[PDB]
Amino acid sequence: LLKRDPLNSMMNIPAVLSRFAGKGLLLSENGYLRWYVASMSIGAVVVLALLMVL
Amino acid sequence: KAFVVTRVGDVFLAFALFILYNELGTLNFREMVELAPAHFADGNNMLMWATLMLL
Amino acid sequence: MLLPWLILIPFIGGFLCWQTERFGVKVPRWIALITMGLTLALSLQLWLQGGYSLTQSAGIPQWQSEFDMPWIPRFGISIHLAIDGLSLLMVVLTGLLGVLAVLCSWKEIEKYQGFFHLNLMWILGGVIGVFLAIDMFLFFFFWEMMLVPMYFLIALWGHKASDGKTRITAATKFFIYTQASGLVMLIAILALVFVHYNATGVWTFNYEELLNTPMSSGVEYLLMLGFFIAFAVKMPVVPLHGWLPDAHSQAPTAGSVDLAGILLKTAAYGLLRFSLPLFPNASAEFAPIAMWLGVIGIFYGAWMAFAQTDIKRLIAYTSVSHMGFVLIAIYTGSQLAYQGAVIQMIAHGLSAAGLFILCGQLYERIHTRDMRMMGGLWSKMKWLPALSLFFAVATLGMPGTGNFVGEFMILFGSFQVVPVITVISTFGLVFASVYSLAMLHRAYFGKAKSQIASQELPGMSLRELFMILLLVVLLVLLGFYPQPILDTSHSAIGNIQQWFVNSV
Amino acid sequence: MTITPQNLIALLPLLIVGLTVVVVMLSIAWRRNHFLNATLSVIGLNAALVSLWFVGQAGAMDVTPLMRVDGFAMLYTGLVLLASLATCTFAYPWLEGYNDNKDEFYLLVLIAALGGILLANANHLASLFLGIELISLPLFGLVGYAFRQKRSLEASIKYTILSAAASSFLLFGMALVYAQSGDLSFVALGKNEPLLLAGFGLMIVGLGFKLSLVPFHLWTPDVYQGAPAPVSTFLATASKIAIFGVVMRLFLYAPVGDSEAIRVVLAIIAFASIIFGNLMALSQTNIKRLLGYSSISHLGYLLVALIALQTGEMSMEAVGVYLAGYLFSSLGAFGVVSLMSSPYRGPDADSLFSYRGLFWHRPILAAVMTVMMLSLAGIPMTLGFIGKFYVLAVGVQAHLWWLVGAVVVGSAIGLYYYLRVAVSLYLHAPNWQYSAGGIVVLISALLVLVLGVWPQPLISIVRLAMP
Repeated sequence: LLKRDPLNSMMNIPAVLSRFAGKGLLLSENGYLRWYVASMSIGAVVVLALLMVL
Repeated sequence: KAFVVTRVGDVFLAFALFILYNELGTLNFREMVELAPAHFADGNNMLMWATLMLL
Repeated sequence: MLLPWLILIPFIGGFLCWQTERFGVKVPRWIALITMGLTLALSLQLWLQGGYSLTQSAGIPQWQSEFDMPWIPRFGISIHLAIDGLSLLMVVLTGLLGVLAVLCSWKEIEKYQGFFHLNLMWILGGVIGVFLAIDMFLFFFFWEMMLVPMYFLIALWGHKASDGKTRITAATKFFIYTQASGLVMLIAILALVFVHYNATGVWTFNYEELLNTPMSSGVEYLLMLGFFIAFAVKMPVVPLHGWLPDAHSQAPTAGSVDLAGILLKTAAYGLLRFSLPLFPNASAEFAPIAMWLGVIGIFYGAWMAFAQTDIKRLIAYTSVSHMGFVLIAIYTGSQLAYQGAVIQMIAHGLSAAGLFILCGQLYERIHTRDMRMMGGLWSKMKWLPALSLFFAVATLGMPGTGNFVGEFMILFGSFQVVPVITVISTFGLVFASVYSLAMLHRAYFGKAKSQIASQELPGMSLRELFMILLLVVLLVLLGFYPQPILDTSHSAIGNIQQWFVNSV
Repeated sequence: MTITPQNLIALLPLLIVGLTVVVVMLSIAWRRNHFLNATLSVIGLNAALVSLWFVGQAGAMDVTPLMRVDGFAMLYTGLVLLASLATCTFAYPWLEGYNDNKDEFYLLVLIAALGGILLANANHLASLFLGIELISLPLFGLVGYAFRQKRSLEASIKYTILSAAASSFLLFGMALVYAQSGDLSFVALGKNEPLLLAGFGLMIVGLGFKLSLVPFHLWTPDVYQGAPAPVSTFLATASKIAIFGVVMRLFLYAPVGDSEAIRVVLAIIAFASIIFGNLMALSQTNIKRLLGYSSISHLGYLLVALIALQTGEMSMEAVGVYLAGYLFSSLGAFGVVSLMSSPYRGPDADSLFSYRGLFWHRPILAAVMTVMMLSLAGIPMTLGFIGKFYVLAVGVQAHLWWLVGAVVVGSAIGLYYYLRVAVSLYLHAPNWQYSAGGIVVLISALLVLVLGVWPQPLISIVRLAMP
């Protein structure tokens, strides 16, 4: 059961989660400029919402 | 197998060695001989652990 | 006085080797040997000239030599180099290991060799600077800059840019696993200084006034975990040690001498010097977690050592078993236990350095790394396996070696303070025997027909045998006669223990 | 107030550079020569650096209600001038191979220097607008310089529509604040009703496009791949260095920035900027997109200091030194990229897979990229580490635990791609102003090394400048 080292692998999951979450964020980028402006509107929406809950 | 088994006995032997230094301080055999009854006026229960594990 | 010079010779030598690289190519080997000779001369001069047998109860501030210099005056960051007794043992050890590193790299000419040696002196000088460090920022800066040049060693010299396994797994895990925890202890340093700045009203980064800063309970505990995380990824502790076998199995064995014999020292040095005295009640609360992690480390490293099939990862997994004794030693209230840790620690370096030199020596003899592939080389080699038998014998608690007195005074002090976790701990000696014999029987005992390449074997040169003979005789004198260095470290160990006792 | 000689000595940076545009434009119409125009433009920018001493003879004072001249603005004008000096020295070797009209380049960079040195001096909301747009029009047009490629025009058009869009958001926000307050002067503003805060959020949108913040960062890859490398030196360093000064001064002076309603929103943007930069930055195999990805994370570290500007006075010098270190690191790295394109070469072929070797091709230039690339990360012996260290101290000082943790884990994530480029310059291999371009990046390498090991003299300059 110790032919492969368990705790080295189970504390590598920060790197696994970071790399996979980084790949998802790269896939979130598109290149189509309409969604860039939609990102600007949706940042304005959340900033005003986050300011009105304060 | 002899090497593994003799070191199990040596762990058992060193256990009594820790206990003798904790209880009677000096490990010299003769000084131990006439120091053992001086230190053992009150408690004796733990000496069987020392001696059984020495055995 | 001597301390600025004694941390700067490694950096001066790297500049001069790279300067004379244009002049010649056989120069930096001979330049490097002399420069490390000067390092040991100043280190041994401090051993002999200084009052190594000083007063056992001269307070927590006590130093044979001390340097102060303003570096960044806005926070009081100063070059506060100051040498204690046990710190001087560390300096002399790394000077000797530096001589071995530059001797194993002899007759190793490449496309560039001055670059290798300026990096070699840079990393060894970084370890010296950690060992002489009382200011917290200077300690942290040196702790993190000895960590950058080994990455270039594993990258450009793990193998010369042919296979991608020498960077993207081995060297990268080595770098990240240390630096994330280094930043953790930096913010731990800053939280401690800020609570001291609220208490008194001065921006100071010095150890003496941060030593007794008033902190409420439940606050210094988090900072003690913050210090211990950076001190648990450098010496191999149970949750975070995956970098060690990869680092030792890929770097050249001279880089492995640096990576094992002396980088493992500085974390327990910091546990003795910077973590224990600053946080007495937090460490008293954290003690049993440390004992549980210590016993788990000894048993875990031996099992993983028994189960492994190669040699560099084999000795790399002995190291994690060895350091568990040291961690249990530090987290107890006994003077004898700490003095056992020091002799065990010096012997740990001396018993890992010879094995790594010889494992690299065997590989370049046979051009085969896997242990189970060979076997029965005793009829072929004339001096390698006999000397290797004693080093494998010195790994476990065999008397006449320094490791026995080291591990075993820890056990005396450990049973003095707490019975049940010590009686579990002693069984690692039986497990130390089984992986020691596994190494010996799989490598050297058997028939030479186990491998085809075990039928044409080279000879062994004089200087490697000279530097192996010196280590075996040096390690035997430490096992038989360990009194001189224990008399050296008594007062430093004593005041740390008295402060840990009296401050609780 | 009227014009006094104190005002003219204070205005001397905006004046020397403007006189340079006129002389450069007359020289273009006279001869249309590359050598004379490069010499005339660099002399004017060097004359602006000399005249920084003369405004240092003048104290902290106003010129008009639009501008306030302090010693803070002295340092920011200097950062912008060295970036303009840096971009013209990197453009001559790239433009020698350009086919025609090789002389409009320095005219646009000079206009952008006017815009940069106008956002250093700010006291009214209108000067904020005269500065943003003065620098954008050269950056509208210089990423489209050499439009003969199929991607420079692509990059110019994407940046053009988006930058006009941000300016329209900034202007609409700028008025919705002035509806409540009687004046648009930064100081006079705020004298927490929702319309003022709502107007403030619109200015954050219009400012966070150019500062490359998290929901506005989409332009920073594409134009950095499309633009010429001489333009990328200016677009990475000078624009955001100049822009960060005015957005810091607005929150320092305005009492509305003291309130926690804006503070929480900017902190979340800073949190997400670090994360959404340093995770998508790993997979890139292009050096220009790689530097553009790192720019988002560097402006995020600047924001985690800026949120704690209002708690402790150490944030002023912290922002200043990280900007100085960030200037030197990016100029050295982008200069090596541009110095590999010693002719025009049409489309330059630069990639992380194209940078195998490069030590046995050109060893000195590989050393500069490695030193700067380790300086971007947080490795010590480099000025980036001291800048990283102050932003950690500022976050510790203000008890922003999530934000300082984000910097550390962002540093932990972002170490990976910097190190690959540092080692990829060591794998197996697959004119006079060029020597001058090499001298500029080599000079920067010496500076970042000596100010990482020995960082006190740069702090003395910064505390000299801060009021």
